[PDB]
Parts: sequence; structure tokens; C-alpha cells
Amino acid sequence: RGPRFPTDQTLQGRDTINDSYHAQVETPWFLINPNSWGTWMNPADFQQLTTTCREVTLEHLDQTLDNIVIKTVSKQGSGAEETTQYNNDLTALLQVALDKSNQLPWVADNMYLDSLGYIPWRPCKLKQYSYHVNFWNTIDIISGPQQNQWQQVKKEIRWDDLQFTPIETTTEIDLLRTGDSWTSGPYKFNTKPTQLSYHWQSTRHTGSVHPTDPPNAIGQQGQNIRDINGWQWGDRSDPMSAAT
Amino acid sequence: SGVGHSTGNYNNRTEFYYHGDEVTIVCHSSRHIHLNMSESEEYKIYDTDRGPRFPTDQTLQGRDTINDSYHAQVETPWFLINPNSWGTWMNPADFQQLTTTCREVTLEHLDQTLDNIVIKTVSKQGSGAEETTQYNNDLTALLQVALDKSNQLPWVADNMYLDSLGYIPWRPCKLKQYSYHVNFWNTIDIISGPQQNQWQQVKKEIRWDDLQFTPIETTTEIDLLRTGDSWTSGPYKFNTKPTQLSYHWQSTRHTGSVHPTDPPNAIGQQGQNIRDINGWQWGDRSDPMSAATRVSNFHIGYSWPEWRIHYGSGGPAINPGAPFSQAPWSTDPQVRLTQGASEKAIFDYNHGDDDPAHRDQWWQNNLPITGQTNWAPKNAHQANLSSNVPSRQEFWTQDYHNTFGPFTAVDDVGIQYPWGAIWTKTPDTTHKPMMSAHAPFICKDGPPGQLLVKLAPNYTENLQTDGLGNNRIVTYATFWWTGKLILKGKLRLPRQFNLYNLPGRPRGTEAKKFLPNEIGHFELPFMPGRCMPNYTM
Amino acid sequence: RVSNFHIGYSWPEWRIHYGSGGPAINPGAPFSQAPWSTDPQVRLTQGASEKAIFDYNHGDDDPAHRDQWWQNNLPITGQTNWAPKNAHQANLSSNVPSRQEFWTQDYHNTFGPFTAVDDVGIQYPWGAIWTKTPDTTHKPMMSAHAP
Amino acid sequence: EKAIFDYNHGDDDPAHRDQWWQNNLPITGQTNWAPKNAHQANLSSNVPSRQEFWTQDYHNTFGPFTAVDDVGIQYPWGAIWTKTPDTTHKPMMSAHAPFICKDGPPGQLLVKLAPNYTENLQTDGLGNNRIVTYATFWWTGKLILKG
Amino acid sequence: SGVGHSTGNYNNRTEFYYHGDEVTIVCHSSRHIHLNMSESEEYKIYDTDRGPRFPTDQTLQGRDTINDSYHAQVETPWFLINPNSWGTWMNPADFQQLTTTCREVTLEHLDQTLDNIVIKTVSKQGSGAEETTQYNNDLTALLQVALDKSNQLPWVADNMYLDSLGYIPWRPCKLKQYSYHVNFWNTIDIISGPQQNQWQQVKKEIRWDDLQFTPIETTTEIDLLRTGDSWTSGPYKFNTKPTQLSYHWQSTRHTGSVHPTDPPNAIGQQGQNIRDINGWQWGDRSDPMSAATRVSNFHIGYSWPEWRIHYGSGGPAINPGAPFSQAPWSTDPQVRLTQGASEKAIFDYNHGDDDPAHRDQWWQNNLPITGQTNWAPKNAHQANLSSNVPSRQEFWTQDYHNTFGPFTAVDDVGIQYPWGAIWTKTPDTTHKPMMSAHAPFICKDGPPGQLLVKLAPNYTENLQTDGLGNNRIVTYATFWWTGKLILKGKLRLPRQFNLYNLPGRPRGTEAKKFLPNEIGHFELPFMPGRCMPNYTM
Repeated sequence: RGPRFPTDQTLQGRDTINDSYHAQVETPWFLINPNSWGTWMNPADFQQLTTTCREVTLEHLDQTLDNIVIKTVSKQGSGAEETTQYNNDLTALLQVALDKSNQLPWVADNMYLDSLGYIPWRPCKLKQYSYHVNFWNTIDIISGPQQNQWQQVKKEIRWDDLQFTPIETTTEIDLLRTGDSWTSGPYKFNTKPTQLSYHWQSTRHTGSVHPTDPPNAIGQQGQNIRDINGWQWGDRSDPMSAAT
Repeated sequence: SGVGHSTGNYNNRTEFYYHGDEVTIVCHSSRHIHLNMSESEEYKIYDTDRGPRFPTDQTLQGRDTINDSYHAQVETPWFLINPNSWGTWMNPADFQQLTTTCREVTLEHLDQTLDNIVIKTVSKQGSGAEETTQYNNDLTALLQVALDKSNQLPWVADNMYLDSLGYIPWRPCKLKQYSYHVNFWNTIDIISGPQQNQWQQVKKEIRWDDLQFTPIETTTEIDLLRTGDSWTSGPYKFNTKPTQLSYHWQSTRHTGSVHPTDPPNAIGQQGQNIRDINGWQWGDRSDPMSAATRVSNFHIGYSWPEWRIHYGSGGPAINPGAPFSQAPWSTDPQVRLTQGASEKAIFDYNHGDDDPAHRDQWWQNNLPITGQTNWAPKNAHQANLSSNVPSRQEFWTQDYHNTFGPFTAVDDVGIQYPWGAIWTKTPDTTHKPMMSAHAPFICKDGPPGQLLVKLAPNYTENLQTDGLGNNRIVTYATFWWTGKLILKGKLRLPRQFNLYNLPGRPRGTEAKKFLPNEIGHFELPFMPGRCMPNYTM
Repeated sequence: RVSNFHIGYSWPEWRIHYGSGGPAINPGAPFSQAPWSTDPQVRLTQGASEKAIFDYNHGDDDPAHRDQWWQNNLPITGQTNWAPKNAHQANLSSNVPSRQEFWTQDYHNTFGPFTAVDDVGIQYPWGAIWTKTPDTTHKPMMSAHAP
Repeated sequence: EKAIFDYNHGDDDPAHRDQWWQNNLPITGQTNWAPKNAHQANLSSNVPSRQEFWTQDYHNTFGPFTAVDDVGIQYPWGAIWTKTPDTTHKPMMSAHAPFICKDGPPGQLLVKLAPNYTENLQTDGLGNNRIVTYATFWWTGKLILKG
Repeated sequence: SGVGHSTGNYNNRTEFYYHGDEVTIVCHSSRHIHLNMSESEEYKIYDTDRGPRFPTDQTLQGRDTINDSYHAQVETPWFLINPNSWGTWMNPADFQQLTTTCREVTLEHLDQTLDNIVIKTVSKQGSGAEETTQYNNDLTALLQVALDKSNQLPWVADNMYLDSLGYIPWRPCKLKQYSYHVNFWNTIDIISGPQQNQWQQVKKEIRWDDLQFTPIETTTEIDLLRTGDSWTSGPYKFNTKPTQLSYHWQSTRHTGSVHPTDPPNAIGQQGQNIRDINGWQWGDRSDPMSAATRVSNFHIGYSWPEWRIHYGSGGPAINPGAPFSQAPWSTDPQVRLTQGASEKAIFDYNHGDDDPAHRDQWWQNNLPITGQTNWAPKNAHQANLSSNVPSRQEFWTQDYHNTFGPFTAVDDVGIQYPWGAIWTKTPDTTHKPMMSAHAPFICKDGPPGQLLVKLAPNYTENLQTDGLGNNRIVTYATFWWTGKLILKGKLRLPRQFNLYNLPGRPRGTEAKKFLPNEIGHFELPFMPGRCMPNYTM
């Protein structure tokens, strides 16, 4: 179920918001995704972006893999000495799958922050690809007399309706020796821009301004005009006000 | 062409055309229509009794008022032919072939004809104890046909009350009389009285001073057909968006990245959720990293005050909410949970009931669709989402709020094979609706057709004599309707390794139903039309 | 009867926003109260009615006095949904539910993907012709006043 | 939203995870706290009574008249793009990722290290099937932006 | 190209192409093959023990002799790669899409390659208590590949004993050693002894004076491959006739014109056969006109001495008879009726068993195929067919005769998805066989391929030293096999009004099987391959 999920009704179902229960299929594949800001830009270059740009779009993406190095560790000795030796296997393969057709479950976003590291000179370590299969976790927090009890209605993995897609049958896989490299080819986005500025106006800041005569000196406050001719909502006459 | 030449052939079958990803479905249909002399030759405007089961007393304190049939209508002396339904066009085997091999489908265009007009006049003979009837065909009698391609008439053509051409090809079809609403005020107050336990009729009337009455004659041009004549509608081209033929099982808990888990070691063990992980959350969340509080980009499904009764002007109505299955919350079978915006189809002998003078039922509860399922009572909200768990205060279990918003993704019901309507009229308003509660296809331009036929009157020797007499000669007609609408699908290919579970008859049903009986009585099977799982995202 | 769409929507009518910058008001959909009007004496504002004060140059006859109008949108009906009048049930079945399972006065927002609604339209003497489109993600669908 | 993060993702201390919790302080005027709001039966020159005034409803007031903003881009930890769920009525805007992909999202690149088996295969018997192996390779990419 | 460049990509998937009635199935497949140093480097000719369960005594009086494994073979030091099976080529979902949308299918042509050769040599280190092993790859070592396109070698490549590439794509495949029979005489007399209750070995020997021994080296040209090298077979084009993907339910009682019947009146009644009708019959038939004795043009199915044991030269064998279902005669489930020429498939972990070190079973009994069903004991014959009924004499119940003749129509088993062989060698004889008992496709010309690979030997410093030493260096290889065979199908369209019952998992099975486990173990489902009813005529 997860960490902090209730075993008892003392907190009467409010702990059930902590629920990690899921059913998954884990492939033996590792995911490379550059989906994050800061994989792409360092702080100074995001600042230059953010000051000089009113809004921004994604144009297109391109990515490669190269300089493959595959080694095999070989233990040596009696185990008290435990000498390890690192030999590179020149004929070993690294195999690369990219689905341009999006036939696989997508599951690639930063939630749990599985992404390439932000600072350029550290090594990055991949996380294993996996995706959900259908399951029923339904939990009743209204259960019991007085409706203070929580209960598991139906918790199961649904097998009769399930869909399992391997990487091998879905897409074509490239096999790479050491001297080989891989390029994805161009990918063109189509999306709408995002505003880089924030809006401070509510509906009280937006429209025409309530008639006010100005203050006379530095101490005084503006003075709202009592009788004005504008529109209102309900029957409003005497109380003309910017709220209504 | 003449009296002794048949004007058109009978073709009822569909054939499929597969090229690449495109699949073209051309489904022909032909019907033998029985037409009776119109009941009265004049337009009538009247209102109705309240209805069956409406309360006369406050014992049930207004809850019965959900049964309200009261309306005011104008009935024209015209009969409506509409082919708006699935199963007018396709038999079960050909809808199965559609549903297995197509990922999604559109309406391409529609065409329809009328021909082989036969008009007869019944003539009584004898003293009434013998009562010999004679059927003579009047070669010069007329059948008159109105089709509005301009949609100037009130539309009122959809399967609700299931006025549509019969589903099985070899039975005769019988038309229903065209009529439409006029404005009236039905408003009912269920809050009335002290303690607000009383229901009261606020204002129930037909509004005359503002009313609009449009006859068929002044609206459109009418074709008059003798026996040797035929009629063709000409082509009608749809413009609408496709409908998905697959159902989505993913909720927002199935959709995104998966909570980090280390695998189990052997066949008995369970996966183990990692305690300390670095992901995003919503409120202040640190120690309790959990898939429930994982931030996601979208949300799937929305809550609603399920079975909302509108009580607008014109009567109590019902505001649907989103379709979903109650199967996850189903528990015991005995009780029937309707709250998933389920629909129920009554139907008759010609519409796929086996027994004459009885009406079989179905009630699709949309069992395949899950992950869109939101039962309003089950939900909750908190004041703050933090590492701490709130108190008894700050937590509210039974609100029933509408949670539809800018972040939600939902599904329409889809096509419901035997009884479901194919298309619909788009109401002309600011902000047209986003999606339809029933009919899968919205017509961006006007909907097709709305074909109307009336049997022109045959008057006796003397006219407007009245005096406990009958004005005109008893007459009826039989003619043949043929039409084809073309569909464009997109080929469905396997997206998974394991076997799909392919379309077929409903689970509880056997195959002795759906097949003709010793008398020839059989039922058509319900087909989901959204038939297979697919990844939402 | 099942229908493909629904016309009009409920709202917590005369919602006061209390956002940053002050209490404001969140309109709801325009409709007539004439079906629920009953006696004339009482004035039912709940149809998202609007009132126009105006001055001599703007079409008042008397100088140094301000005439009023208050359009209540009497012609528009069938979009009319008074929130209190509505109800919801637990189940819709051949049986009629009990005193429990039936809730009369919720005041919920029933706007959704199935609803069709109308803007007020042009209001001749005092109504504004056009408006600025606020630049935000998801521009508004329709305007509460300007046509 | 709150972002936990690790050493490679911009935490300074190894074996510990720093936190942030963006509360979106700059964005105001969109601020609506549900409890603070209210609704009245009638809006008139008169002020309603204790009845007709309801303070704590918690209703959804999203409707055809509302304009709102997405969060925007959140630099270190925020995701750039997202998959559009294929459903009737695609969502209007995203709760987190600033960019929605109208067509399919890019990529989803997967790599596996092909297995190196020892002399004998499927021997089992408390043995290991394959040779211990690891790889290091270089990923390079460029995405272009238009501002 | 070189040491550090991969020679070919991994592609395992199938894609379908629909144009008109034609559907093109291109099914790619790719495997990772583990190859061990050949056991001995020389050709060996030897015979074997009789077998497991063969009788040493006459207690069961010869009936055990049906268990006979005795044979004489020549084992080459070569390993066989054959992709002859369904399920090497297709996963369950893609065989389902084939089987639903195709009426019949042919083999178009085959192509296959080998690449990414990796050869390593294991080197022991230490005293043997530590026993440190080291795996070094020999860059100059050779892997040698023989393919006979001329079919000069004994064919011996089919799934019986299921020597074939594994069905699921991501597991490694392990080859079996190539060998073939040499002539021997196994003849066994089960009639021996007084009272003929004794079994005796007549002559059991390997015949040397007439024998033919063909090595791989002198027969065909051999390619030698280093690491950077690859190998392609070139195209191979099949010529064979199609196989039906639908099953026939009609017997000769279902086939023809129907006996005259007047209909029933109501839902309870039975049809009523007309007493006096004018049709054809067989013998003198007049008063007893009956559908049993109706003359027909053909007969469907034939009797056989079911489970005939041949006892030819070379051993007891079994002569199949025609495939059919025992379901009509099934009665109680407990007893298992094998007589329909049923087949049983044992299989292993890589071939679709879930549990390692255990072998799951299937036993297809061909339940869908009926109307071809003839159980020999049930039949009878009479002296005369007349209006009279014969006596106790003239009627013979239990003959067991072969009734195959010029008038009979029969069906082959068809394709059996997971374990069934795709094609077969045509034996070259006068009068080639008419149809095959197992493999759906007969190769009119030579069958494809029969690809053989051996790992060339790595000898130590000293050669032919013997003296309780090992001659050569321990070595093994891993390489990648890829191939595609193309199919031509014919589109399947609905021939009926009612819903078909579409392909899917077997009836008794659930869907938790056929899906990966917590460990990753799963079974592939049996698919009938003749999946749907069709009118025989």
C-alpha cells in the first residue's frame, strides 16, 4: 500500500490520502529523457531568457548518442584480497529504442524527477522504464455507521482486461558497438507559447475606475463620488460601488 | 417508367473497403414502410395532462415530481422518416466487423430515396354482419413528400422515444407523427410551504403571446408523387469529428510516471514502495512521498451532483454528468448503481424485442469505462496538504461538488449499437456545447434531412358536409425507403503483445437469443461501440 | 428522457469573490425570472440581471437627477435555472427515493461540457459595444456584458 | 507545488534531499480562496439578512466567463512538455508542464545493455546466468526556442 | 565495418497491409542465439537403446511395443537453426489479428540473416577452490555457416521434438545438434509364439552394406565469419497452396437439400417431416423416405482403423487417420476421447511454458471441427438397402474399415499457433501425398533453408596429444538471427447476420496466464488457426 497508510481507523480515513498502491509492468529498459528546464539551461542563461523574452515556444528537438564504452568487471583473488579488474569488451552491444510513433505508454515527465542531471560535468544515471497496468484501488472513506470508518472496497490487479506491450515487438531496435553512434533525427514541436510575465490584476483591478476626486495634499486620501451613473448588477442605485 | 414499372431495387447490405489505414464502410439500407391516412388534416396546438405517476398529494413531498410528462406541442399531420440510429444501417455481424477493424470512425455522407409507391383505398361491403372488405388501389392518388435541407423546421428527429426505422430488414416499418414543442411554463416549486417540505405548481401554462407556429406547407417545397413516381434526396455531406471506438481504463493514478518500487524477489512477494524519493508533490510534502499526492498535468473525469434535477422553465429536467462505470465500486451485484450517468433503452418488437406486445429493456451501465469514474460522495477535500495529517475539522467528505474545470479530460459515451442515435442538431447559442451526452456525432453545419411524408387526402363526393359524417375516403399507402450512408474509419492494429478480448455479445447473454425462433422472434444484441482498451496517454 | 445537451446552468447566484483587490461578484448566466415571477411586488434579481443608471446626456429627461432601468432579461427563458429550486437524487430508478437521498438546496455550479448558454446580447442605450480580451491562458468563452 | 530534489538535480549535500515548495507568490488577482467567498439571494439597494447569506460553500465557480493562468515554467525542476491525453474534449490547460504537445510528444528514448552470457546458459542452480557488465556513453541534444 | 561496428539491427515486429481483398503480413523476427563449442569435432554413426517403457517381458504381451524409440543415426557436429513454427514469427496478438481478418493465407517468401557475431573463450584461474573464471573474447576466432539451397542434405527440420527458435522475443535461444537417420531394421513381431500372444524382435540391426553418409563439408559451401562479418541467406520464394482459416461444421447430413418439413405453429412445437415425398434414394426406398438414405454427390470424412500401428521396417509407427472432433460423442468429460486424430504438444520454458525445469502440455483435440467426425466403431453396413429392414444377420456393427475413397472430402488440421510447424518437405515418390497430417504448407519445390552453424575449433598449442588431455580451447559464441517471411491472406468479411464468435484464448483458460508473472513467467495461448465456422458447400 505504501508508507504512512493507516492500518487502523484512529485517524478515521484521513491518512488514506497517503496511498502509493499501484500495479506496474517493469521492462528491463532504462529511460533517457531530457524533459526538464535545467537539463537544457544553466541559471545565467535562463535569466537571459527570462529578462529579454516576453513569451517563448518550443521550436524543435534533436538528440544523439555516441562514444559508447562497455566494460566487464572481473573479480580476482580469494575474496580477502578481492582484486577487481575492469576490461572493456569491444564486441559487446548497447541497444537503443526510440518510438517516434508514441506506441508505448508515455510515462516520461518529471514527477519523481527522472531526468538528466542539471549541472553539465557530473555523470547521469538512468532510471528503469515501467508503466501502469489497470488495477482497482477503490477506497471507501464513508464506510461504517456514523460514516467515520474507511474500508478497502476492491483492491486488485485486473488481469482479464490488461494490455502488456514489450519494447521489442513495438518498435525497431538499433544495436551499437563501440564505434557506432545514434541520432534521433529532427523532431518538430507544435504547441502554443507560454507567457513569461505574471498578472497582478484581479477583476477589481481590471476595468474602468470608480469615479474619485483627487486628494488635495500629501496626507489626504482619494474620495469616492457618492452619486454616479454607471452600470451595476442587481437593483443598485444608492449604493454605487466598485464591488458590484 | 409508368404504372407497371418498378422504380427502384431493394438493396440492404454493407460492404467494407480496406486501403492502407483507411477503411470505407458503405452501408445500404432498405425498408418497406406502411403509411396510414393522416388522423386529422389540420395542425393542432394543445397541452397535455401532467403524466403517469405524478403526485396528486404531498405524501412523498415533491420527490415524485421527477415524473413529469407535461408539455405543450403542435402536431402536424405529417409523418417522420428518420434513419437516425445504429442498426437501421447495420446488422450485428457487420457492426462487429466495423468495431474490431476500426480504431475510430466518421460520418462521410448520406443519400436516400423513396420509390415503389402503392396507394390503396379500403371499401366496406355488406350488411356489417358479413362485413366484406375490399382493397382497391387508386392509381391517381398522391403521396406528398417534404424534405427541408435548410433546417427551417424544428428538428425533433433523434432516437429518444425511439421513433426510427426498424432494425431488421424484412419487417415492415411504421412511421410516427411529426410534432414539436411550443413554449410553455411548467415551473414547479419543491421548496414551497413551511419547513419547505411541500411541492407546488408555480405557473403551468401554454404561452400564447410569445409563440411560433411553422407549418410544413409554408416552410418548404413539397413534392407530389403518383405510383410511377420516385423521389431522391440528393447527397448530404456531414462535417463532424471522429469518435473513438476504444475505451480508456486509465485514471489519473494510472496515467503518469510510476512510483519508484523495487521489484519482488519471488512469486509470493509484493512490490515494495521506496520510502525516500526526490519527486514533485502538491502541498508541503516531504516525508510522505506518495502517488496520491503526485502532481500531474491533467485530471481524468469529474464529480457532479449526480442525477441533478434541473427544474427549469418547461419542467423538471435532468443534467447528465459524465459517463463512467460503477464496476470499481460495485461490490454486491444485487444493488444496481446507476450513478455513472448510465442510460436505459426500452425497445419494441420492430426495434429488436423478440416478444410482440411486450417491451424488453437493456440499461447500459458502461462497465468497460473506468478511470473516468468519480462518484461524488466518495470524494473529499482538505484545508491544507502538508506532511501533517489534518484533524476531524478541515476534512469534508460528502460535498457533491462539480469538479469539472480547465484541467479535466473526459470521454463521451460513444456509439451504442442497436438503439443509439447516430447524429444530432447543434443548438445555436453562444458557446455551443463541448460534447454530447448521447449521440456520438455533432453536426457542425445543419443535420441531415428530417424527411416528412403525408398521404394526400381523398375526399368523398361532398365536402365539409359534417353532420356526424366522415369527410374523406379511407386510404393507406406502402412505399420503399432506401438509403446509404458512408463511413470513414481508421484501421485498428494490435498495440499489445497479449490477446485482445474481441467484440461479441454481452456477457450475461447466450447465443440462443439474437437468433430467430421457431416463430421468427429474436433480439438484437447490444454492442458497446467503444469495445477495447487503449492507453489514454 | 435522455437528451444530448442541456440548456443553461446553475450557479451560486450572486457569488461574491473577495479576491485580492476587493470583494467582487462573479456573474452567472443571464436568464429571466418570469417563469418563477409570481407576484410582481417582489423583484427577483437572480437571473444575472443588470441595472443601468444614467444621466441627462445619456438619455435621462431630468437634469440633476438620474433615471434607472434594470433590465431583467424577461424574454430569455429556457435558459432559466434558479439554483435553490434544483435537486439531485442518489439513484434514478423506477422506485422513488426516500427523504434521504434527495437534496433540495445545494446551490452548485452545474456548468459543464454538455451545457449550451446565451450571452446577454446588445442592450441598446447604455450597453458597451466591444471589449478587451484579457491575455491569459484560456481566454474566456463569452462575455457577461459586451456583445 | 513542492519539488524534492537530489544531488545531481541541484542539491548541494549528497545523501540528503533539499526541498523548495513554490507557492507562486507573484501571481495575484487570480487568487480565490474558497472559504472566503460568499453568495447572496438578491443583490439590491437593501442589505440581506442573516438568512440569504452563505459564507463557506467551497463551490467550483469555474465557468464560461472566467480567465485564468497556467503556472508557467518552473526553472530547475519543472517539466518542459507533456502528452495530450486522447479523449473527447482534450484538457484546456495543464496543471504543471507549460507546453502541451498537440501531436505526439517527442522521443521517449530507451536504452538497454544487451546481455553477456557466460559459457553455459539456463544452468540455474544458485548460479548467475550472465557476465557483469556496465556501459558509459555520451548523450547530446539541442532544442531550439522561439521567443 | 570492422571489430567495433554492429553489423545489423534488431527488428521483431509484424505489420499488416490491407488493400482490397488482399492482405500482406510481413512478420519480422529476431533472436539472440547462444552457441557452444561442438561436443565432438567428428561425425558419429551409432544406434540407441530400445527406449523408456519398452517391455522386457511378455506380461503385457506386446502392447507396450508401441513405446519404441530405437533408431540409428549419424550425428554431425553442426547445430540447426530453423524458424519453422508459428510463434517464432508472431506473438499472440498479431496471430489474432491475422486469424480474424484473413479468410485464408499463403506463404509468400522467406529471408534471413546472421550478424553481430561474438566469440569468447573461458579461461580458468586459481587453485580450483577459488576457481576464478575469466571470459575473454577471441577477435580472430571463426564461426562457420552452412546453408543448403539445393536440399542435398537430409531434411530433418520440423517441429517434432520442437527444435526451433524460441517464441518470446527477449529470451536467448539455444540450438540443437543436427543429426539424421541411417537405414536400420527394427522389425518387431507381435504375432509371435503359440496363441500369438508373444512379441519378438525379428531383426534389429543397423544396415551397413546399404548406407549413405553425407557430411556437411562435402555437400555444401561453408562461409567462415569473424566478428565484423555477417551472413544473409538471400531470398527464398515459396510455392504452395493456401490454407483455410475457418472450420467446417457440416457433415453430409448438413450439406445438401433439406428434408421436406412443414413448419411448427407455435413456440413449443417441433418441425414435422413430410411422410410421402418424391425424392431420390439409394436402394429400393419408397415408403421410408428419409434424410439418412438420401443420395448425395459426395461424402464428408472417412473411417479409419483409428490409431493404426504400422510396424514397418525401422519400427512400429502410427498411421494418422483424419482429424475431427469427438465433441459430438463426448458425453461425460472425465473420459478423454483421443480418436479424432488429436495431437498433443509438450513444450518447455522458452517455447511458452511458464515454469522452468517443468514441461507444460496442451493436447489439441480439434473441438471445432465437426461433420468430418467418423468414429469407426460407431459405423455399420448392411447387405441391402430396401424398404424392408434387414435381420440380425446382414448387419455388421464393428468393422473398423478404411472408408476413404473417390467420393470423400476432408480437411487438414490447419495451423496450430504456438507449437505447429509452418511448412514441410515433400517426399519424392510416385504419387506424392495429397495432404499433410500436421504442417499446413507443403513445399512443391524444395523447402527453404535448413541453416547449419558450427563453431570452428580453437586448438591448444599441441595437437592430437591425447593422453587424458583435452584437444582444444573451451569456446562459445553468441550471435543474432533475424528473418522475415511474408504472407498473403485474403480478407475475411461477414457471411452471416448474427455475431461471430471471434478468436481468443482457449475456453478453460483465464487471462492471468499468458501474461507475465512477478518473475516474468508466462505461457503462450493456443490458437486454433482454423477459428470460425464456414459453409463447406
